[PDB]
Amino acid sequence: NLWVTVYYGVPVWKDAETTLFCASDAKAYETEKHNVWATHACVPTDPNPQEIHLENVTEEFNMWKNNMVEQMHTDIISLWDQSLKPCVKLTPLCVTLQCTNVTNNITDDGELKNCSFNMTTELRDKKQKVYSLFYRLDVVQINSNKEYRLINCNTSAITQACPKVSFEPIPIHYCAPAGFAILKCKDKKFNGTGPCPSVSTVQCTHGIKPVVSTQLLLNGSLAEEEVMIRSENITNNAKNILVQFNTPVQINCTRPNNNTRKSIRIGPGQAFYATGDIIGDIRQAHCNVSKATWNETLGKVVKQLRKHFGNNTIIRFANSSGGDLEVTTHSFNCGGEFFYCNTSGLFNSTWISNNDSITLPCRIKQIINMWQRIGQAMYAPPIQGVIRCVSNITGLILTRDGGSTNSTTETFRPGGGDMRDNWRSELYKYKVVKIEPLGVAPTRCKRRV
Amino acid sequence: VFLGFLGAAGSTMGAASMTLTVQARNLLSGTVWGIKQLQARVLAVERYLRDQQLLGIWGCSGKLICCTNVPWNSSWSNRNLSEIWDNMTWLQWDKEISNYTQIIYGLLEESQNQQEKNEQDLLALD
Amino acid sequence: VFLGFLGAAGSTMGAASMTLTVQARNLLSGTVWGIKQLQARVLAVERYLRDQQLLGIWGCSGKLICCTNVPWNSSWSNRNLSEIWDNMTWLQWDKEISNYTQIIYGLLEESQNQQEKNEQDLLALD
Amino acid sequence: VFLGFLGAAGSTMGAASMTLTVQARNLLSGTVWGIKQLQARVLAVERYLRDQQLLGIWGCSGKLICCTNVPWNSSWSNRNLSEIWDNMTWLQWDKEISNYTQIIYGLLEESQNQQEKNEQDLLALD
Amino acid sequence: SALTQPASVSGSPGQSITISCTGSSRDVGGFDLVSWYQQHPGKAPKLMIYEVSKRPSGVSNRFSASKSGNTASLTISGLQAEDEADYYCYSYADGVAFGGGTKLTVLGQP
Ligand SMILES: *[C@@H]1O[C@H](CO)[C@@H](O[C@@H]2O[C@H](CO)[C@@H](O[C@@H]3O[C@H](CO)[C@@H](O)[C@H](O[C@H]4O[C@H](CO)[C@@H](O)[C@H](O)[C@@H]4O)[C@@H]3O)[C@H](O)[C@H]2NC(C)=O)[C@H](O)[C@H]1NC(C)=O
Ligand SMILES: *[C@@H]1O[C@H](CO)[C@@H](O[C@@H]2O[C@H](CO)[C@@H](O[C@@H]3O[C@H](CO)[C@@H](O)[C@H](O[C@H]4O[C@H](CO)[C@@H](O)[C@H](O)[C@@H]4O)[C@@H]3O)[C@H](O)[C@H]2NC(C)=O)[C@H](O)[C@H]1NC(C)=O
Ligand SMILES: *[C@@H]1O[C@H](CO)[C@@H](O[C@@H]2O[C@H](CO)[C@@H](O[C@@H]3O[C@H](CO)[C@@H](O)[C@H](O)[C@@H]3O)[C@H](O)[C@H]2NC(C)=O)[C@H](O)[C@H]1NC(C)=O
Ligand SMILES: *[C@@H]1O[C@H](CO)[C@@H](O[C@@H]2O[C@H](CO)[C@@H](O[C@@H]3O[C@H](CO)[C@@H](O)[C@H](O)[C@@H]3O)[C@H](O)[C@H]2NC(C)=O)[C@H](O)[C@H]1NC(C)=O
Ligand SMILES: *[C@@H]1O[C@H](CO)[C@@H](O[C@@H]2O[C@H](CO)[C@@H](O[C@@H]3O[C@H](CO)[C@@H](O)[C@H](O)[C@@H]3O)[C@H](O)[C@H]2NC(C)=O)[C@H](O)[C@H]1NC(C)=O
Ligand SMILES: *[C@@H]1O[C@H](CO)[C@@H](O[C@@H]2O[C@H](CO)[C@@H](O)[C@H](O)[C@H]2NC(C)=O)[C@H](O)[C@H]1NC(C)=O
Ligand SMILES: *[C@@H]1O[C@H](CO)[C@@H](O[C@@H]2O[C@H](CO)[C@@H](O)[C@H](O)[C@H]2NC(C)=O)[C@H](O)[C@H]1NC(C)=O
Ligand SMILES: *[C@@H]1O[C@H](CO)[C@@H](O[C@@H]2O[C@H](CO)[C@@H](O)[C@H](O)[C@H]2NC(C)=O)[C@H](O)[C@H]1NC(C)=O
Ligand SMILES: *[C@@H]1O[C@H](CO)[C@@H](O)[C@H](O)[C@H]1NC(C)=O
Ligand SMILES: *[C@@H]1O[C@H](CO)[C@@H](O)[C@H](O)[C@H]1NC(C)=O
Ligand SMILES: *[C@@H]1O[C@H](CO)[C@@H](O)[C@H](O)[C@H]1NC(C)=O
Ligand SMILES: *[C@@H]1O[C@H](CO)[C@@H](O)[C@H](O)[C@H]1NC(C)=O
Ligand SMILES: *[C@@H]1O[C@H](CO)[C@@H](O)[C@H](O)[C@H]1NC(C)=O
Ligand SMILES: *[C@@H]1O[C@H](CO)[C@@H](O)[C@H](O)[C@H]1NC(C)=O
Ligand SMILES: *[C@@H]1O[C@H](CO)[C@@H](O)[C@H](O)[C@H]1NC(C)=O
Ligand SMILES: *[C@@H]1O[C@H](CO)[C@@H](O)[C@H](O)[C@H]1NC(C)=O
Ligand SMILES: *[C@@H]1O[C@H](CO)[C@@H](O)[C@H](O)[C@H]1NC(C)=O
Ligand SMILES: *[C@@H]1O[C@H](CO)[C@@H](O)[C@H](O)[C@H]1NC(C)=O
Ligand SMILES: *[C@@H]1O[C@H](CO)[C@@H](O)[C@H](O)[C@H]1NC(C)=O
Ligand SMILES: *[C@@H]1O[C@H](CO)[C@@H](O)[C@H](O)[C@H]1NC(C)=O
Ligand SMILES: *[C@@H]1O[C@H](CO)[C@@H](O)[C@H](O)[C@H]1NC(C)=O
Ligand SMILES: *[C@@H]1O[C@H](CO)[C@@H](O)[C@H](O)[C@H]1NC(C)=O
Ligand SMILES: *[C@@H]1O[C@H](CO)[C@@H](O)[C@H](O)[C@H]1NC(C)=O
Repeated sequence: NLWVTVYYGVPVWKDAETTLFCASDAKAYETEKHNVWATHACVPTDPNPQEIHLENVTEEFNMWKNNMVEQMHTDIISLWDQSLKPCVKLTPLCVTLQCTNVTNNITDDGELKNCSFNMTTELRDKKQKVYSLFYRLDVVQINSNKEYRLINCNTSAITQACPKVSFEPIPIHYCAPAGFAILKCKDKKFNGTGPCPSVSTVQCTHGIKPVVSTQLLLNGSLAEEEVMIRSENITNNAKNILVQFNTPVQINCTRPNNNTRKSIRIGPGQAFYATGDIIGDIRQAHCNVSKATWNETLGKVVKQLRKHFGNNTIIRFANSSGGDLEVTTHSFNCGGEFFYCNTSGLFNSTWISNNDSITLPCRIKQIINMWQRIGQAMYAPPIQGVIRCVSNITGLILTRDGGSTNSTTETFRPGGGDMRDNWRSELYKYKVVKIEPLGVAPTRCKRRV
Repeated sequence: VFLGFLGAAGSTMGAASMTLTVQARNLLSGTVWGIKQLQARVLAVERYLRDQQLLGIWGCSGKLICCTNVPWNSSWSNRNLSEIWDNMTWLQWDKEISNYTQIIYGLLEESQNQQEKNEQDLLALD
Repeated sequence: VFLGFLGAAGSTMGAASMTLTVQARNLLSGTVWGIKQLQARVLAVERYLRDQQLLGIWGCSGKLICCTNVPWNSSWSNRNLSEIWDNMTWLQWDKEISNYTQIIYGLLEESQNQQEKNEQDLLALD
Repeated sequence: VFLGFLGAAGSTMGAASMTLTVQARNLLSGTVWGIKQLQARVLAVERYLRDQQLLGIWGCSGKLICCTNVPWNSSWSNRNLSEIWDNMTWLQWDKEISNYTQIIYGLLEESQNQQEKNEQDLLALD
Repeated sequence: SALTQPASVSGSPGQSITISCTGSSRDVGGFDLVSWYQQHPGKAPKLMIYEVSKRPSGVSNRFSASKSGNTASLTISGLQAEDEADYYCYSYADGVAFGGGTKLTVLGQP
């Protein structure tokens, strides 16, 4: 006769979700720099990334229903506020600003407002007449010369990110607790959302930099020997096409002007770091990209993008339609200060059948409200000296638009304002499962009495 | 063989019985944003105790191997021993038995420990 | 019987001896004001192991049933079996024995394990 | 003897073999600045369950005593019984043998429970 | 419009009629996002049908519809005098394309 036998420790898991803790590296732990934004007390990473490969295994991965990006996104947001609460508050900052244009000649565009305003000094009785150099995107004229005020100083309480911390994305390993295991789908050609032949049980996710770049993803994992385009629903034109590049595209961004710090005291012992006089020549920010590589990179995408739409169709790249400045342009932070680059010269081509660099006009913006947390706006202090920062473009957040009149041609546009798409470009090959070691099976075994 | 955690997950059930020791030890793994690990490692200890309590309430009281007097009912996907222990894996096994696992626990803990321990208690009554 | 948690509380000790299974499975239950659910399940994982440790340190190592070699001192309400196992219930039982249970816990582990389990070793090393 | 927790610390291993029931009972102990006690009582139970899991995955499944079939390798401080159980204490013992405990545990679990438990299963399968 | 509708459907109360939304292979056959609106003459359109057959709460349940391959259809049960309005079909043909519309008449001339 057959008797049921209990087996403990069996290799059995089920798709589930849980609170994934972190794991940071100890090689850069000496670089606390007074609690860098992301990692302060993150547990030290495992010295050995012990990953186990599995055979005769299949798992129905789904990068668009993945519960890890939801946990990572709310983690980054909650971790962001806890880095701003101990910083300085700039509620007394926005008074009527007598902003005049900086010392320049004709053919400026603006973009540099020399604002002078009364500021409460340490002593409540005395006041201080101090000036600063704000950007056009930070001030708006309220309505003698013109008077301005901070743009987000209605609506929201502006808060200055205290500059002791930094913004450089440090790799984060989202690790699962005991009883949970993260499965790394090591397959090459896999747009997520399907079965995975090669599933690897890894300790946890690889080093993931919490970068905020929207379109033109930066500091991202390269594709698998071929540009990987991932969409929740190809037919759904709105679905953001996540184009994972296989070869890193160089990009050189530069804050060309030499600005100084002011640290204007508004407290007792609270200092609004303001932009002093810009020493040197007055230029505007830009981001360079090798035209030889970018042309070749986009072409490699069209060859892959033509697979999902007819045998041969006309793929067109046009600059963003409209919206907030963080979607129409390429919003990202490299050297602690945020600047937005319009990138109209990056999506310009039109593909039918088959030395220089592009310079992108960039606009700098200090009063920031990322994640659209209305009522909570951040002020980014200036950075002394020029800001040169070279990153690797490894992604593209494209959106499709078409009247679909017989589907003769197709136009692809950039976008991806939501920051979950920045995480799905790294959290697509991972998923967490809870181990179910309790198992029953029939066997001729039978205990005694 | 020691193929690491979940080493032989895809292997045959007969061969997957020789790797239960690596996954039995890894089931325990030895402010703000620190609440994640503190609420996770309190979930890990509470989860492992749930399986250990079940392993105790049943007639096992033992690690990685247990045999009970509950006869295998034909309604629970009646097959043969060779058709299961070598043609299937632990992954495929529960996927078809995920109907009675809650009630299989029932008759295996009620009719066994409330009976064979009471029968053992009255056997030593003399 | 499956009469839920504490189903046979008022039942006599003889009848309530067969419902220990349901009262053992439910002893584990599988911001501000959200600390209530956290600090409670930390108290449950620790309270459950408070008994599981004593149940292991004693000469039982088993579940729901245990017999030892410590003779019952008549000072602890010397009565007959039917006077207790059929006349009394568990609530009235400990209420009259909750005087000396601290010394019964010590004799169950000191005089049993450090004597018999140690005698078990000399039975194997001889 | 009951000399309190760690009472027989400096005593010989032969005499400290009877106080094991003591140093086990005291292994579980029944806002701001109050996070300390919660984190500590979570770490305590996690460490205790880690040790209990290590003990269970061995051929012991019980406390205060254990035996197995793994032979004492002659490289691991080849001495005599009185030369260890009467010439040293547990402190000097683990100090001089704070080399091989990990591999000893690994062998104890692998070579025994992945072999002797399946051996019992196959000898009861007949 | 990319959707082909009958011009107008007339009828009498108490009876039942059917209005069809005949389209290509990319609007009704390619997707299951067929929808129907109710626009009273001079008022704003109101939705009564929005899935192959799933409808919202504010709509006479009598109104039901389905999808037959490359042809859609909406049937009207229990015709009443309040239904004297037009109805437009809506499906996702890789975009938003509406139907030509059909003016409904009950207890009245065509
Ligand atoms: C805090 O300050 C910011 C910046 O001033 C403010 O956001 C702006 O608010 C104004 C309204 O106060 C918005 O103005 C509108 O913009 C649109 C698009 O350009 C225009 O079409 C609007 O023009 C008219 O449109 C209609 C014409 O019939 C009518 O509604 C009316 O006549 C309008 O005048 C109008 O100019 C502006 O787009 C935003 N955007 C910016 C620049 O941030 C924010 O609302 C303030 N928060 C408060 C008041 O709490
Ligand atoms: C992708 O990864 C790259 C990795 O290099 C990353 O670029 C670097 O980011 C850091 C941090 O923002 C940049 O560091 C600063 O850069 C400026 C200009 O080069 C320096 O002046 C800074 O040095 C100091 O001196 C300043 C003047 O006194 C101080 O204000 C400041 O506090 C410092 O003491 C500092 O090095 C760095 O330049 C870039 N680039 C490179 C090549 O390192 C990039 O941002 C990542 N991209 C994304 C989207 O995350
Ligand atoms: C924006 O406007 C402000 C205010 O006018 C400019 O700052 C001021 O610039 C003048 C020179 O044009 C400074 O004057 C000189 O200061 C030195 C200080 O040691 C003094 O020795 C000289 O005799 C002379 O007074 C002035 O101090 C400075 N700041 C203030 C508070 O007035 C600012 O330069 C303008 N922006 C740019 C980029 O030019
Ligand atoms: C996407 O590409 C188009 C390319 O046409 C960009 O359009 C151009 O944008 C500039 C800046 O807004 C316009 O310049 C201004 O136009 C007005 C009106 O003619 C003029 O008075 C100003 O002096 C200035 O020249 C320009 O006209 C407009 N179109 C043309 C003809 O180039 C568009 O801005 C790009 N979008 C993004 C998001 O980058
Ligand atoms: C994106 O979403 C669309 C809409 O749900 C998905 O469309 C569906 O695609 C499948 C094929 O992958 C179609 O299945 C086939 O349909 C024909 C006609 O009915 C039938 O004869 C075949 O046997 C088969 O069932 C399905 O019909 C179609 N949806 C509808 C409502 O027509 C599309 O697949 C999604 N794309 C991705 C990448 O997930
Ligand atoms: C700081 O406060 C003083 C208060 O008097 C402001 O001074 C007046 O400013 C207006 C506008 O420029 C002039 O018309 C008046 O003549 C000024 N009065 C005096 C007595 O100087 C001053 O402008 C404020 N500064 C800023 C930029 O906020
Ligand atoms: C991004 O930069 C491009 C640079 O070409 C801008 O487009 C041009 O803007 C100038 C502004 O005077 C116009 O004269 C040109 O006709 C525009 N088009 C071309 C083809 O050069 C574009 O507007 C910028 N986008 C922004 C600022 O959002
Ligand atoms: C930005 O400009 C300042 C000012 O020129 C540079 O710092 C020094 O400033 C003093 C006082 O004016 C000069 O005597 C030094 O020669 C300056 N040093 C240099 C190297 O310019 C500052 O270094 C500049 N920052 C950058 C990144 O160019
Ligand atoms: C001065 O300020 C106005 C208003 O912001 C702006 O239009 C103009 O370009 C600025 N510069 C010059 C040179 O007038
Ligand atoms: C790619 O992603 C789409 C998302 O809808 C999914 O339908 C498809 O099956 C995926 N393909 C693979 C290789 O899994
Ligand atoms: C960026 O600068 C480096 C160093 O000069 C150069 O090697 C690289 O090609 C540049 N990238 C671009 C986009 O021009
Ligand atoms: C872009 O580069 C690719 C690769 O060299 C080439 O095939 C393609 O024709 C180029 N496109 C244009 C417009 O020059
Ligand atoms: C974008 O393409 C147009 C031609 O279609 C060109 O005139 C324009 O200069 C390009 N963008 C940039 C920023 O060079
Ligand atoms: C591109 O630059 C980023 C900067 O953080 C770096 O992480 C990445 O590894 C670089 N690309 C490659 C392929 O090395
Ligand atoms: C796949 O099956 C083979 C059968 O011999 C087994 O050895 C292997 O371990 C299986 N895959 C895994 C890693 O479970
Ligand atoms: C076996 O299955 C039958 C039908 O579902 C059921 O009546 C019977 O109680 C089952 N026996 C066991 C051992 O559970
Ligand atoms: C068990 O099987 C029945 C059909 O016999 C089914 O209705 C029920 O949903 C199943 N329960 C599961 C799969 O948990
Ligand atoms: C209480 O006593 C009544 C009468 O003897 C009996 O029917 C009932 O089952 C008892 N309840 C319990 C909990 O023992
Ligand atoms: C039995 O009771 C007597 C009187 O209280 C006491 O002296 C003695 O120690 C007890 N024996 C045991 C086994 O506890
Ligand atoms: C313990 O026993 C003594 C003597 O019988 C009695 O006086 C006392 O009340 C008891 N304590 C209890 C029952 O808690
Ligand atoms: C020290 O040794 C004596 C015997 O020589 C023993 O009685 C005593 O308990 C030992 N101390 C400790 C702490 O064990
Ligand atoms: C005994 O020690 C030797 C090294 O001296 C080692 O090679 C061997 O495997 C050990 N044997 C056991 C039983 O661990
Ligand atoms: C084990 O012994 C070797 C040889 O003496 C030594 O090198 C090593 O450090 C020891 N490991 C310990 C004490 O953990």
